[PDB]
Amino acid sequence: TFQPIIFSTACEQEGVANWRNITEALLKQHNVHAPYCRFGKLEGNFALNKDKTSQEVIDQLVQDGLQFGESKVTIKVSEGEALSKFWELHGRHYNGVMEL
Repeated sequence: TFQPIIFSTACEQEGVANWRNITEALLKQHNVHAPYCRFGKLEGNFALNKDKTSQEVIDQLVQDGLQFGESKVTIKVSEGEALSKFWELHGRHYNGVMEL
């Protein structure tokens, strides 16, 4: 029943990042723990806990994004209407990852 704050990511090049790498990168670089992470071909998403999400982290995430060598991955904050849309469209994906 948990609905964490959702963030979206996009890469400049394919193969620069993966769901595993992003989770490790996100943790180390921002010192935050993600309950959910999924990556597609060139883009992906991740979540953070409301208790483990701060404004300072959110500003940091968008501004600095995630660094993968010489490639940079941008981060976008999904909230409100965007968050509701994510749950509807990606609800099955979210559940599947959380179950694993």
